[PDB]
Amino acid sequence: VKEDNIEAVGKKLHEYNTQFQEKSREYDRLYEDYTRTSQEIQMKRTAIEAFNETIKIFEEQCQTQERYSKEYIEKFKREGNETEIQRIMHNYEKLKSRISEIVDSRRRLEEDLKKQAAEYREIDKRMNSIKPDLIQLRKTRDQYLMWLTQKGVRQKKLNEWLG
Amino acid sequence: NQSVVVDFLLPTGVYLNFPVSRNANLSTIKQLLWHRAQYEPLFHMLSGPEAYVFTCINQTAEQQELEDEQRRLCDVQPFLPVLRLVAREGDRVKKLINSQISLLIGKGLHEFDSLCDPEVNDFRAKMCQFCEEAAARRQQLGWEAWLQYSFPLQLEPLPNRALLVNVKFEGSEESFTFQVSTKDVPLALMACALRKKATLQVNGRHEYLYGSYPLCQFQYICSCLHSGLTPHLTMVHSSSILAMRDLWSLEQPFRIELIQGSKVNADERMKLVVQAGLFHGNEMLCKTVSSSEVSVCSEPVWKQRLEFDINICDLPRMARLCFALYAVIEKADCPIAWANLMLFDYKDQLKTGERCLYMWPSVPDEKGELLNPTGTVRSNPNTDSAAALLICLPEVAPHPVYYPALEKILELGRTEEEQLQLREILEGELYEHEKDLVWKLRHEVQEHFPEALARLLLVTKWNKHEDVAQMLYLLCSWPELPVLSALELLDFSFPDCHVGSFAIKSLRKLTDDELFQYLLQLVQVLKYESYLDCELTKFLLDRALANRKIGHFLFWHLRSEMHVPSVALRFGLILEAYCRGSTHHMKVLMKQGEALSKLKALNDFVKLSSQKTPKPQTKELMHLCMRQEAYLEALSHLQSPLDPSTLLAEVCVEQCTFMDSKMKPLWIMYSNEEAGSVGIIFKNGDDLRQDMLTLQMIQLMDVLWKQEGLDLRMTPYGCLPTGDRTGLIEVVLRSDTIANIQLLLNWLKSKNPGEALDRAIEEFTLSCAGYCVATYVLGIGDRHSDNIMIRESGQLFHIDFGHFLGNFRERVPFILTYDFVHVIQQGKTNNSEKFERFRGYCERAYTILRRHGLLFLHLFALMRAAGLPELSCSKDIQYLKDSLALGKTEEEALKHFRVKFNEALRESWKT
Ligand SMILES: CC(=O)N1CCN(c2cccc(-c3cc(-c4ccnn4C4CCOCC4)c4c(N)ncnn34)c2)CC1
Repeated sequence: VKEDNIEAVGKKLHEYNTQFQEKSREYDRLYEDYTRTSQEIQMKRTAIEAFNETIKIFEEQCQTQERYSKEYIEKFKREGNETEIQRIMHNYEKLKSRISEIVDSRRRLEEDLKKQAAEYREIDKRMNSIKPDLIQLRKTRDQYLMWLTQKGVRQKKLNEWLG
Repeated sequence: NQSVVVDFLLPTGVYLNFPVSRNANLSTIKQLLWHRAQYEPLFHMLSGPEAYVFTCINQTAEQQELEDEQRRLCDVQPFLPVLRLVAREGDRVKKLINSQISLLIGKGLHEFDSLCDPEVNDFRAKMCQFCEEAAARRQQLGWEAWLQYSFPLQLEPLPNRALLVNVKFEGSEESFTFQVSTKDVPLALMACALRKKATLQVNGRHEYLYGSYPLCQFQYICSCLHSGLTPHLTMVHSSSILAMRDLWSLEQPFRIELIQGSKVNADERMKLVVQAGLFHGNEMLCKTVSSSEVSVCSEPVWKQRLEFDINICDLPRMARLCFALYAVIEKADCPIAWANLMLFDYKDQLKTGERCLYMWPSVPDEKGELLNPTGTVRSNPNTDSAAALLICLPEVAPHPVYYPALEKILELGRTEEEQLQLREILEGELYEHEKDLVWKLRHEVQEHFPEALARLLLVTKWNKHEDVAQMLYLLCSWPELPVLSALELLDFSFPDCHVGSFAIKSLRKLTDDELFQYLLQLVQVLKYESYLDCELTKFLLDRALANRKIGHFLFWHLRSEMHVPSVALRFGLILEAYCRGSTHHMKVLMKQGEALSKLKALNDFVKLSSQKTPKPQTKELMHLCMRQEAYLEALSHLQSPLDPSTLLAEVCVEQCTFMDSKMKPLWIMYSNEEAGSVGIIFKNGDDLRQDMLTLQMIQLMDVLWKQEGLDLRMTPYGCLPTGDRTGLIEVVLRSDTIANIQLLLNWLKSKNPGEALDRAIEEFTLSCAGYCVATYVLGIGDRHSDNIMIRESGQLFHIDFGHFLGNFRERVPFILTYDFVHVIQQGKTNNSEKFERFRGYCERAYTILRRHGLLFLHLFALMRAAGLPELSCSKDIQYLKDSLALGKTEEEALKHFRVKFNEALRESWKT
């Protein structure tokens, strides 16, 4: 406690409490963001697992297409049906082209997750710089509250400074 | 858009891509696919449509076999619109259940496999089997047993009058109305109808009337008697029910290799310290050994050894190595993150080697203590971004060491002036001089004070293995404590596994009805658990599989917290296990979860559509969204999540609205042509846990009172959190707010004419007393005409509770409202006869509550696990000791209550 006069300490208790209520409101808004970003990040990470799962299935399909076409490309060639082979291969060209679309979409999410993982870490840095200030304002406010209680200040006056 | 382009993968390797409606069912899509596939190569080789099944990568990133082809693509919701035809056969039974669990529990089962933890995998193996066994064992049992399982009795906690009761039969629209005794058993009520037929189940409900109880002891009959209405029942036997049914040597000090830190985010002008202490519950096992200061960076390096004042052999079974990363300004301190670790693993083996602990963020609170021993002993699931500490436990012997088995533990464990000095002490903080006495006379505590076990367990020196053995020896021979005492032993302060097992041993005496009243506290206490497999989980699951209603509320207590990272793994594992053993209810919970998912989107629409157009415009714009086939089907015909014995049948889209409030909640109405007009409120935006705790507490009071023959005609409406700031609230029909009524005795006149007005006046007086006593005890302030509601019957009740035990922490006084006293007095200025009868109810209600005071303290103390800010410390619990004047005598309490009563009346006059 810096000063030693009842009304002067009382004004500082009000100022320090206002400064405390303010800084507490800032940290609560930043913990709202940290919680929100934590949820959005585990969403983007499961959506990345989903793209990987989708691509796996698209790759299993190419495996199937390659082993399964083998027996039929050889059979339609001997029958002069170079038309059926052309149809099978162009359908495969079609499949592979879609894989490249899905791959690119998976890549776009990896960019968002990298940008949002950097947003989260900056949020945590912005919170960890507010915590020493927030904790100090609490301790200060409490010491002024005690000082005036010890000095015999009435609850009505104490409530008037806090509220 | 109505349509979406879908990618199709045929088993021949052929790829087809065409548009389909988002509201189309899979069965229809398979037909559109076969129609297009014929014009693409290799069609001749495909088997018939019915020989194949669709596969998709769902929202949870898991492969899903789409067996129910009656589901619409929008309901299926695949991640990308990609479908693969796969072979239909291949033990589809497990494949369907495993998939439907992942959707229902809100987490993919593959997320459990991904972890690569034997603890997780052993839990799944033991728990799913035990649950599957109980489910099969359930199917074996008779028609009577299964009826007690699915539809357990809903009884009330007396005179013998005449009741006119209706009866009917399944399919038959012919009713045989006959009178029967109020105290008559349902065996007689059916026999009197069996004879009446030639010359069980409430219709429109999943409530049955059976067992050796009198007709009036049932909740439906009780409501029918007071509300006047005649009970309508449907006689059913076996046929329809079966259709429904189908080493101590290691004396070297404890060491820890604090090696590295990872992804740390702080101000570069500071240094970084890592404080570490050992804990068993809330007590320290030794001194808080700290690290050296290192410059602020993302990846700090210490490679420092931390030695604790405790030799390895003295470590208890439930020893916790707690960490906290602090940012200090070289030479107020900033707590960055914290992490706890068990020294012994689930298999009893003392952990050895490198352990990477993904740290949890520190939150600044009133008790800014360096360490957090109460926090989860699990890792942060956000392994992507979360800071971490690289530690390494060193090797101690060539072979791994396990904590001594019970046989080895119980082996090492085997005046008269002080006898009075113990009596005075065990009569709630015991100092060092008191702790040492209680411990010496520990054999006298087991002999003369079995109820004081909790005091004794705390005095025990858990940091010296000699002391620990002596205590556990007594525990293994301790007398069975009452349920009230057992409740206290569930608290974090008693972490020893043997204590939990003794506590559960005593909780096994609970009737399904009493267990229901503590279910919320019991679910919360799981957050205090260290291992996944524990006695409490087993108990909770065993009970949930024995009773469908308990199972239902266990599902929703766990589900509504699946977003909280600290419980998500634990709660997820329990739900999967509950689901494997309750496949029937699993279908009900799916119908509920679907309607809830639609209402969130319907609420999200109305929230935005209110910030544009007015109230009746948004109302009809809402109704159109509700009238959609995929919406209306999902919201229609489902069991009520608030009370699963209530059937929410036909949605009344005209009656459906939203409330002009802080979060704009949806008013959804239901009509039933077989039952009367049930309603529900879907609220999204603010946490409904506090309101559920308050209402649960008021329900307990209501039961405790009813037990002493005092019915204060209370309205305990349902409130159920279903998820992250999501929930439901039961619509109390034929009721409005005091404020809206005063735009009071005229409202009762226009709703109770003749001799009905004196009935309402008694309902008002009875409910007023109860809600006055309840709001005083719970410290519920800010009670005004906007949050107080009256029912057309005369019953008064409190709505929307936000502020708990003072916490607007200032004492809330007993409050009597002028308007209410006026109504109690029937309109008179002085009506001593009526007013003193009312004062008697208040004094009786308060006295009953004091008798069960410790139940409320124990229940609230366990609720500290919930993380509610208005219930976080011992002072919040202290509020109840003071409100219930527990540190006084019944006579001293009653005269202070009377003083506060008289002053509540005097202050009522001032306003
Ligand atoms: C018929 C109709 O649409 N009406 C008439 C009744 N109206 C009305 C007016 C005032 C209060 C109310 C109102 C508030 C609450 C209530 C109890 C606990 N929480 N809440 C709500 C939940 C959502 O968030 C706000 C508090 C309830 C309730 N259980 N039953 C009937 N009405 N009712 C209801 C709403 C408009």
